[PDB]
Amino acid sequence: PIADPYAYLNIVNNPDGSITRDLSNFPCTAATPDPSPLNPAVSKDLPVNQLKSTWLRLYLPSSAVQKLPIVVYYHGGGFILCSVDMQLFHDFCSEVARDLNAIVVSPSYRLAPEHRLPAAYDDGVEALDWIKTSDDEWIKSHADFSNVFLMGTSAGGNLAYNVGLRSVDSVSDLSPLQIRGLILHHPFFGGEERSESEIRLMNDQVCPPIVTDVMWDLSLPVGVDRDHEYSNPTVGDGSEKLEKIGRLRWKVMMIGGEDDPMIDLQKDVAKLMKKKGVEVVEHYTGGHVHGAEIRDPSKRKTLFLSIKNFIFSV
Repeated sequence: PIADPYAYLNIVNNPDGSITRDLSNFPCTAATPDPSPLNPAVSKDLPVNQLKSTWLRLYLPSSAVQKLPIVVYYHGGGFILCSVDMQLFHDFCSEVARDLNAIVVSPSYRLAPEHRLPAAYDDGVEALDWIKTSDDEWIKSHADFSNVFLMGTSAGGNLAYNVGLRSVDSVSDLSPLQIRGLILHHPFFGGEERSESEIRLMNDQVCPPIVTDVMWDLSLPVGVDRDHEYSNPTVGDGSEKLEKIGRLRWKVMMIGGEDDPMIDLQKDVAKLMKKKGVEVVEHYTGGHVHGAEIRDPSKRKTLFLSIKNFIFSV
């Protein structure tokens, strides 16, 4: 059982409210714009916001270099760790582009505690503003603006959900982008009281509650606890934006693993969405730990096939 969450996360507390991250465990890799048989996608980097130092990586199936659906992908890491150019996420997004036959837009976002929530959400929203006005040749030649999906893994799935909530009152300004769906891949949600699955899976070795407590403590706004809507979408009666999501027919795909301590809350978020009139496609798998398909590439294909079916289903 994980005894020390900070050592598990490879972080140290710093006397100004920051943390020191040991990056050596997660190597980064560069974009590769020229097609290569070793690379499932071509990729390139573009800046978004100079003040925030935010940017994004574009991915295109090697074959593309007949417009493709736009999958905006937000990476995971508890809102406190990890980057777009981490090999782990770069390889995943490249295979997403190839196997969905999609253009994948993977935006960076600022990390907590240096930039607590809702900073990441603001950055996730700004990435859509960027797509809408981009003159980039890959966007202009290959991106189907009518078929936008907001995707994310773990914290990125929480991020994608909250970008969806923030876009619902903004749909006029999103044009010529049209959002069709949200794809929530093991989204990072937690509450104050332990859920049934957090108790049952208390000794998880991937993302146990002792570790997520730390991540929420570092990323939530100063002064709030885990029953805030940022971490727990079910508090009260959920957002008053879910019914609108349902009326606009944005579909939501909720992907969860049954050995993830987060699973009870993830399933209850899907229930709430359905009660609010959202069309929810649920994809739950026994024996899968948090981030299963990130850590095990041999699980990716059937996930990608289900996502492709979801995308075609709109």
